[PDB]
Amino acid sequence: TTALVCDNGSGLVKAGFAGDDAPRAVFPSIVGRPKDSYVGDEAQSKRGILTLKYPIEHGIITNWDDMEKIWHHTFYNELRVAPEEHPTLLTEAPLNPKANREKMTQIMFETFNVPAMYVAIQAVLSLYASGRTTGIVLDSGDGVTHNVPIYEGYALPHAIMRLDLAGRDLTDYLMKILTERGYSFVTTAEREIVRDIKEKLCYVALDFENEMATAASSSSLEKSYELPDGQVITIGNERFRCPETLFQPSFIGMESAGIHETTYNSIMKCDIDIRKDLYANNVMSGGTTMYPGIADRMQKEITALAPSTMKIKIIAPPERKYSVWIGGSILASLSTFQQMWITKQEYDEAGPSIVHRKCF
Ligand SMILES: CO[C@H]1CC2=CC(=O)O[C@@H]([C@H](C)[C@@H](OC)C[C@H](OC)/C=C/[C@H](C)[C@@H](O)C[C@@H](OC)/C=C/[C@H](C)[C@@H]([C@@H](C)[C@@H](OC)[C@@H](C)CCC(=O)[C@H](C)[C@@H](C/C=C/N(C)C=O)OC)OC(=O)/C=C\C=C(/C)C1)[C@H]2O
Ligand SMILES: Nc1ncnc2c1ncn2[C@@H]1O[C@H](COP(=O)(O)OP(=O)(O)OP(=O)(O)O)[C@@H](O)[C@H]1O
Ligand SMILES: [Ca+2]
Repeated sequence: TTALVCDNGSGLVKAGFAGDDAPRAVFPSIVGRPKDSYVGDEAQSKRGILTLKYPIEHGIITNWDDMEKIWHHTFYNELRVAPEEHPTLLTEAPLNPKANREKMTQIMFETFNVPAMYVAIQAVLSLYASGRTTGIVLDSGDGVTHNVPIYEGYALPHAIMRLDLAGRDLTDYLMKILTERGYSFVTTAEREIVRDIKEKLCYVALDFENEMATAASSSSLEKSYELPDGQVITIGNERFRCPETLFQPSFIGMESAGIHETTYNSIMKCDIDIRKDLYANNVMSGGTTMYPGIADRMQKEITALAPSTMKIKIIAPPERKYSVWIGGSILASLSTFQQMWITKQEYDEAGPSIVHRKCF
């Protein structure tokens, strides 16, 4: 019997079968109501005649009716499976409230009647996917960024840092700065286009000032992009100004430390004895870490903050868009994990609070 893995994200659901290389189903975490309801790709394409709901907000489920619709769509329409036949591994954000883990458990067992389930922390799975049980994860998605230090397989909750800046903020900022250049990116269709520009042409500069000076004095950094209707626009310093916001959040008026500083702060919250293990095992996870140049830049920035004798390694796997999912796939497949599933029987006897005893 094959386990399902469903990685529930603020922007995207990644779902598939444990053992697969990658999630079979990747679709927007959106529910539309005027059929009675629409989810994902279809909700997006039909958004004109629907009210859209975004039930996951900076990694936390906030609307359980809509989330039930997402999970229904995932099982029946995207994966074409009967939930009753499949143990299901779900993911959650670091520091997810206890009440949310219970609700997730109750819905899986009482609504979808799964035979077994488990809830795992997204950052922890990404670390596993990298081949490690010790390290510090920077997980940056569409809605939230976290730093999660993890030691011998378990997150250190008191050292976790949450930053409410992620990909959707970068897309919006790119819309703003392109509009400042003389283009017009304002509509919801235009947000989709700009997200595509972002994903194809943005990168992190090693030295922001130097890159701005190159863009000011030359066209060497410029790239062209054909809009749907064939109009060609040119992007120059916007390519690296957009992700620079990760390192300098005040560009969008956020009074927060950037991702190098949160990483450093998270390490410094940990026991001195393991700090060197964390510095040597910085793993990047999530779509918003996909920028070319980001690991080199992180290496530079962390080096400047850390002691001069410190060994620093930033690991940025090519598959890091899906490393949370991959981690869940390989966990659910593990022989030593089969005892860790919550069974339907255990739920039927103990109730939703079983999740606190068994998950983790
Ligand atoms: C087995 O298939 C792998 C991929 C792969 C595919 C392929 O086609 O080709 C094959 C290829 C031919 C290989 O064949 C086997 C050869 C390749 O040669 C270089 C080998 C690759 C390795 C897989 C390395 O990439 C990494 C490996 O190296 C030393 C690392 C292994 C570690 C030990 C594991 C663990 C991190 C991982 O085990 C599967 C996790 C899930 C362990 C989790 C635990 O032990 C936790 C602590 C406990 C308790 C739970 C705690 N929780 C939930 C806390 O929150 O779980 C029971 O980490 C892993 O296992 C990490 C990644 C595995 C992946 C992506 C799967 C191969 O490379
Ligand atoms: N190639 C890329 N370059 C830059 N950004 C990218 C790239 N690919 C995807 N992204 C961005 O990554 C985000 C989706 O990432 P991911 O699936 O990890 O987030 P999520 O799980 O939905 O959200 P969160 O983890 O914040 O809850 C989107 O903002 C998307 O535009
Ligand atoms: Ca995520």
